[PDB]
Amino acid sequence: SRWQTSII
Amino acid sequence: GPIRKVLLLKEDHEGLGISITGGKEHGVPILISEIHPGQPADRCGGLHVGDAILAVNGVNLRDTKHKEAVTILSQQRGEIEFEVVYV
Repeated sequence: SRWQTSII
Repeated sequence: GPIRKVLLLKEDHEGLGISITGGKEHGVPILISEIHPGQPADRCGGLHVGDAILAVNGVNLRDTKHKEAVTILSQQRGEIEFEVVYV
């Protein structure tokens, strides 16, 4: 969860 | 694993059907963390959770920040070629 996640 | 080229077909009312994580600011590639069922990436058949997206339609994504990649990926339409690798 340290990294960004995006739904695309 | 081996570097792969994968074709995805998307209509204009859809997204790609993936979640991505990672990016240069995190010191890792743009990684597919989810393939959403029934959406274009799932339907294309050649993209998997854990794949690093190295390029899309000839645009290198290997040194791109997370949001740069979102902009680039979301701009692609129609017949979209991915260069990916599973490590």
